[PDB]
Amino acid sequence: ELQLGDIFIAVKTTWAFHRSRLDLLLDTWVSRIRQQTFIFTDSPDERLQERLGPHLVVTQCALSCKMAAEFDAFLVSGLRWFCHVDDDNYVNPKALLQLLKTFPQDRDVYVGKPSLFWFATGGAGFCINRQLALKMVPWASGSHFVDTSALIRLPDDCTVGYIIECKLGGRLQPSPLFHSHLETLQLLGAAQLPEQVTLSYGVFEGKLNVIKLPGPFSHEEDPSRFRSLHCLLYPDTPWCPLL
Ligand SMILES: O=c1ccn([C@@H]2O[C@H](COP(=O)(O)OP(=O)(O)O)[C@@H](O)[C@H]2O)c(=O)[nH]1
Ligand SMILES: [K+]
Ligand SMILES: [Mn+2]
Repeated sequence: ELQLGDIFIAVKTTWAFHRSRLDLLLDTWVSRIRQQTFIFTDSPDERLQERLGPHLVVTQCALSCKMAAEFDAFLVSGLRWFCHVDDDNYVNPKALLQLLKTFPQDRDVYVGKPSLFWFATGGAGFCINRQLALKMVPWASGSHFVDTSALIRLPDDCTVGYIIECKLGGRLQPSPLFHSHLETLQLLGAAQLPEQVTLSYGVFEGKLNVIKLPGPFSHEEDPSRFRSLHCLLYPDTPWCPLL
């Protein structure tokens, strides 16, 4: 009974990455789940506002103010599930939906890839359902009637985890399906790739960490491998090459 319509996907970006990162996501995974996808940025953009309308949220800025903006928008949506990703993440919404279907519908869930209290690495993507997110509000909002002294010098992903685990007695559910680029991604190939919820690209430990796909785009045309991934997942896409 859970549908794609029940999911609110929030992407964090910034103006300086509109051309270099965001356009890549719009041609790719965001094109398959645009109704559920919200891009949070810090400056307007003609191309994006064209392709996105109210799905481009430009913020004019406990949690950072783009992250607060994502949570507030999610809560206003009324949707059951919040999933946050960065602008170097690829999301497979069909894999996402199947993971989310796996949770009891009346329990608080926080799911993602653990990191060190436990927390879900922001760069791998993570999801929270509405009933948990509503319990987080007093801390997430920086309210004067909770202790947020521990929270002020934590990054957003650790803050989310701290609120959930240390303030609300909750637990991160780990999933191996979420991936950041703080991870040797080259250990995921065309066999594992369609089952993953998120993939990533980026430099880590002096290396450009990317998924292992031979094509169909060259590394020079598609250094992230996201276009190639996208073509693997949706071979009907007319701009896909052969190899
Ligand atoms: O000034 C900035 C720099 C980065 N980002 C966002 O923060 C996330 C991580 O950025 P990046 O991948 O460059 O940082 P890193 O992975 O090195 O931590 C991405 O969603 C970016 O869009 C941002 O909102 N403002
Ligand atoms: K914080
Ligand atoms: Mn990154």
